[PDB]
Amino acid sequence: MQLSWKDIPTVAPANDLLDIVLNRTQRKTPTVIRPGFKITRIRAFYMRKVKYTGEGFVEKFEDILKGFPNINDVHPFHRDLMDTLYEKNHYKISLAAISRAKSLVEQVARDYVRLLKFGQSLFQCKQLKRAALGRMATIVKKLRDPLAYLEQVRQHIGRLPSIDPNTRTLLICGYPNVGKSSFLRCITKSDVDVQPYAFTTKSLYVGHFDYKYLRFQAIDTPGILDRPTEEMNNIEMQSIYAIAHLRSCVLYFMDLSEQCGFTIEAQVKLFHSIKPLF
Amino acid sequence: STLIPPPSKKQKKEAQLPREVAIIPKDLPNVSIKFQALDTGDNALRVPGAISEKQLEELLNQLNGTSVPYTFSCTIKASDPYSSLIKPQITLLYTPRAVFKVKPVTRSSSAIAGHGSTILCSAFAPHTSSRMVTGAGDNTARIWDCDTQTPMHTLKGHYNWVLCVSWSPDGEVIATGSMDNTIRLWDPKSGQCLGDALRGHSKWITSLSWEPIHLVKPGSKPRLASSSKDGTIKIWDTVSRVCQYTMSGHTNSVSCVKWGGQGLLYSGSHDRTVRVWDINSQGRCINILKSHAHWVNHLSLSTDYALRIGAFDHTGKKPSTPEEAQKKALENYEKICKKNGNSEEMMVTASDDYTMFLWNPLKSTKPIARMTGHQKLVNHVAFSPDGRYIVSASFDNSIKLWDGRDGKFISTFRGHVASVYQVAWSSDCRLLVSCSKDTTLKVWDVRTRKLSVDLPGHKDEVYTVDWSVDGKRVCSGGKDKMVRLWTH
Amino acid sequence: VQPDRRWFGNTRVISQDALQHFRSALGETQKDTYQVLLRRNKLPMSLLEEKDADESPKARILDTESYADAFGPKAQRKRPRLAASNLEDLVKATNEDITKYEEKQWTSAAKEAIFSKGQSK
Amino acid sequence: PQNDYIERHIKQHGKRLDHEERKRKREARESHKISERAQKLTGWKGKQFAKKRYAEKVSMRKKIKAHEQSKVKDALPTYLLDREQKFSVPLPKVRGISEEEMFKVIKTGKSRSKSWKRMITKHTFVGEGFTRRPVKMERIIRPSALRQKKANVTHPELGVTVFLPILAVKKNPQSPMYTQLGVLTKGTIIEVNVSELGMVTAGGKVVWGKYAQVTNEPDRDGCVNAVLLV
RNA sequence: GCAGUCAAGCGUUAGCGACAUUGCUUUUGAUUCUUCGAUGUCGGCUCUUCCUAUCAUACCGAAGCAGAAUUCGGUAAGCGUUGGAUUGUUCACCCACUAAUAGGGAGUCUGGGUUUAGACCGUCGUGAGACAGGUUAGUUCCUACUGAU
RNA sequence: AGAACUGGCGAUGCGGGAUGAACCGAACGUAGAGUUAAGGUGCCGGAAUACACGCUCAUCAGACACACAAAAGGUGUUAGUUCAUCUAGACAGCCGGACGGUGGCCAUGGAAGUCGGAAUCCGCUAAGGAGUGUGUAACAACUCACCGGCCGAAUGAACUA
Ligand SMILES: [Mg+2]
Repeated sequence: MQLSWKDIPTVAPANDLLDIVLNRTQRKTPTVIRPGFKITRIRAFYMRKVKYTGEGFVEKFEDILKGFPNINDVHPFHRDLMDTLYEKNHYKISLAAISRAKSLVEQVARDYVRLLKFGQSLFQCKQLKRAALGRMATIVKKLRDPLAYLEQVRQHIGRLPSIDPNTRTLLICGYPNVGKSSFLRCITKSDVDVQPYAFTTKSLYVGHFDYKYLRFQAIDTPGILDRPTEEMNNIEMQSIYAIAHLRSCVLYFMDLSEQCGFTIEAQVKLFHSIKPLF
Repeated sequence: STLIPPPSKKQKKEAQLPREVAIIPKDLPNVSIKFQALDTGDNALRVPGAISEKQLEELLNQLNGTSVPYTFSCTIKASDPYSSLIKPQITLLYTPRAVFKVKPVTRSSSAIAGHGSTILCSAFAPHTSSRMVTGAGDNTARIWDCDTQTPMHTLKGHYNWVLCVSWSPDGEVIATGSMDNTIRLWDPKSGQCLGDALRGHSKWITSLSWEPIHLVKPGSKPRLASSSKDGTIKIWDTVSRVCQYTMSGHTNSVSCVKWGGQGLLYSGSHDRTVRVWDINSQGRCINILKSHAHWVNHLSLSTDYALRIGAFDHTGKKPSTPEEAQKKALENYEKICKKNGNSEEMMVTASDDYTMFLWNPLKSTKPIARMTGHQKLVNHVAFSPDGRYIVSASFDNSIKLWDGRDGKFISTFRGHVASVYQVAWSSDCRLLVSCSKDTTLKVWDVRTRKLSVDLPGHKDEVYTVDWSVDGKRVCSGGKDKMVRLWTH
Repeated sequence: VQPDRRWFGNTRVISQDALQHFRSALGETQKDTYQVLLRRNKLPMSLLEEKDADESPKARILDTESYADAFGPKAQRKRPRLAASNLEDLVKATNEDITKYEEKQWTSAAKEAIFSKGQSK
Repeated sequence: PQNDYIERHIKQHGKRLDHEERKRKREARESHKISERAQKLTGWKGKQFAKKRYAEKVSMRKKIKAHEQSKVKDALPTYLLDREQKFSVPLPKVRGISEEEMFKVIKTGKSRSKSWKRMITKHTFVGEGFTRRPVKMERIIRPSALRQKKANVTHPELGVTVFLPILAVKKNPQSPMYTQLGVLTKGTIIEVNVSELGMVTAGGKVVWGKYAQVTNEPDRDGCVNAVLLV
């Protein structure tokens, strides 16, 4: 989906998730089995427990995979924003690792279920179940770092703006501390800090205002320093990507005053070099 | 011991029947042929018969008025390198043969019970292969007389592992970088540290790069460049041992550095960045390259081999005065560097991400070609002494050969069964010797990309090997704490 | 189990020369439908296999930068890597990507239970 | 939506008056609550709490030791650094698995009185040449689910485990009729394709197969472990 | 699990060993289209009774929880946990609606089947004979509770 | 699993162990007197709701074929070992110092100690970390590591039962 995927279920870390899964398996399944019980019944109980644990893990992994925004082919602007924010390659690699772990868990559960139905002694079935649980935990254990990184980016992705470039939009841009943040605050019914430093609105805040019986949205960005197109920060890269992808003209601001102590020649040269964006 | 399936009755019957003969004295076919120099020279049209290759080779001699023999090849799909003329208009090509041929190294030799530690490095002396030096875990380095296969004076003075050791191109002073913080100087006959050791380095020395003789002015000794984990390269004066300037552009460890013939020190670093530092620029970076996905693990250049010989060609004749020695170094450097008319020392950078990049530091920063055909990190990449061939060693148990200029893949060796470590190039480019994690040494025939011979004997972990300048002998060393020599 | 010069002794050593012949045979071997196999020889197919299929899969980017450094409170990615060198080519890339993206641009009764095959163990 | 502004709002309203006091009081009460819970959290919970407390104490001790040590103040090539690293068998006198239910009997026919069938409940490896005979001849049955072709192999050198195909079984003690049956029966010596390691014996004859002894019990585990006899 | 690694402690006091720790443990959300000899009678209807290792409702708690809504630790059995579907076995999966349609034991009217009925196809044998399958036919007031004199 | 060896039941009554075919005692005719083994002396249950040294708060302690879920953990209790602080003022409580080069060096829109990371210096003293935390765009703002102003007599740390 689009437009604030915050609905992701904010998965707990690997240790917490494993503990929750194990507790659920213990609680939702019978526990008191005795050697005197028939071998068939004991084997069926063990297989049911193993299958329940495997299905729970598979459902959790599938829900995690589905909840994500499906960065691939979602949108060039959104794709570039996500790449800048969370280093797209790492996010894709983490998702691939999660999928591989889910596949390995499925294979392990299937193999143990197939093998479990042949153990004769109750101790053999117990050992097979313990080995299956240990294998599942070991598979989950290595997933700690990708899971934590995905949780962090989700905590950040959920609060990201939500706008459609295809719609009618007008943006504000220019040098930092030019009063651009104040202009955004005044022009539209949006609240943004107006502190006098060159990185007031670090995030790309979205403003909305109505004119001619039509809604007109706007965005904010600190702008670009000299930035000869080789050394650019993530914040400025996001602004460059937004300017490149976004719709009709973005307003270019220039502080013709003592503040913003870059010579007006530098301001002119900035837009002259950015001309290809026009 | 597995047995190859023995030939069946059909094979025996076929073998028992005689077949064609190779006398070929009669009815030599004639077809149009053209001559064109391999590198640049396009040309001497003729329509001769299926004459002997020697006659064809001598035919071009009078054309250019050289008297020199030239290697010959044609069709450069066909890929064809009387026997060759019977396969079918064939476009023939020529290039210098470099008549000096290094005899293949096949025979082994007894081990030497020297320093009892794992070998780390080794290099042949440029003036003569009779003397060789090896580095190992022991803090002391030792020279070896290859003729008698005996140790020489012990380079006492170091208190940590000698990471790198190598003769200077002129052979006057040996450099042996120590693990802890220092590099010491040892002339071939000192037997003791020459003055105070070079100190003041925050981290261990990764590699050394001597100043080429062709750039060294008469009288002044060559400068010694060093690289370390600290991410900086210090230029040391061999005479005063003082450091003129230090560059800290690299944000991570400098994997290696090579003193190019143009005065530019091409070095790679763990920061995935290549900085072309130059002495003539008072220790300043002229350009920076950033294309590797992973960090740079090794660096090499086409003209690097010519620098290490220091005008001491395969004949081994020492020069008389510094001026004539410098002139002979410069002429050889021009010969190798000016292969394609103009002096262009091609550069190749080894990338751990199963990829290698071809670089031309003297021109635009756009990569010439992206050599990428490996499955594991390429431990070592070295240009062929001729310059037309490029080889690389990787942990994937294979050695890959690539074109020297166009980057086209050539062939891949698979004799090694374990990770392949650094390799060495023969003095005539005819044979390549490689060592791997496996306890075996192998040499590959470049003429047909086939295994020539296997040279086992090392206990295990043959870390490095080198080829003599004259090609008479090949040395080796490994974790076995025993140095072993090899000769034809 | 009794000690002896048995296991801990070499038993399966292959011949160095035979490896090249096996590789050549594997490269040249060909079969047709009218030809069938009865006994597949036991040979080190791993060494024979893995021919010159140069593809060089993608680099291990995670090794250069861990997940934690990529994003989070301990961020170490203040600047993007491999970003576009110029604005013009970046604009062109965005334009063609947008064009490609534009180019791409209660329910009926469920399945009958009769389809229990080829399920149904 | 609306990125990290919540921090902005906190800065414009500033840590609600009782928040800091309540947080401090809760932190002070944390020790008392932990002590009380040390008596609460009964069966199936107190064990986990004690294990977590022991792990935390061990971590704290190891961190304190590291700080105390810090307050006081195998050579490798230049390319391998900065990179990741009397002939008795190891396990003599293996457990004496008896001729018992392991040869599980399966009742045959509609009237279960002429079973005559024995089933092996132990892991067995056969390979390509299995070729199940007609059902009438199945005197001994090795289930497919209990068949493994790749067994884990390791040596006390670099600690590298690599799954390798099982080549054959040469000597199974305790009635080697099991050897003839190809059963694993931990304590057996089996051949493994060691081509992956590529170790080469003297003379340049690369080795690709060595005999290894099964260390773990495949009957009680879903994996097979063996140690190279090098 | 195997083989180590650090080593809180016990040590003949050279060895052990708690917790962590490395290698099995298609890096580009690709699709494995994999689901591998459970020889045993159980399976499903209704109602009651007991547990909590509790699904909803109820209780409060920790969260990038701003709301809607969502992830989870804990208290709680008071009341609820419905309806269709296969059989070319239902050792189980699908989706109507709800806030959820929680897991078990104490077996107790109905259908497979657990057994001699009689027969058949093929297996096996010189044959009686029985099966690696399988189909047809089937029959199994004594005491305690609820009302009254 | 297996051997030799000892006792009881086997073939067995009697007191106690709620009861147990293997437990503790115990030499089985019919009665009387007095002393005991095993169990106890709040009732069933015949005998002190006896003396004396301490522990035990337990949400079902404890009186349990002694067998292991049993290793630690409790800002729960009682008693002990070792090492230092000490009237050259014992621990804990209220107040100030917490410097100067310095805003270290490379990373760079910001890392002034608390987003990256190598050592962590010298000047300086009662003492100062190129920093422990709380929090800032940037210092800034507050605490201790460590010291002093008042107090005012034993205190802190690791182990054992
Ligand atoms: Mg501003």
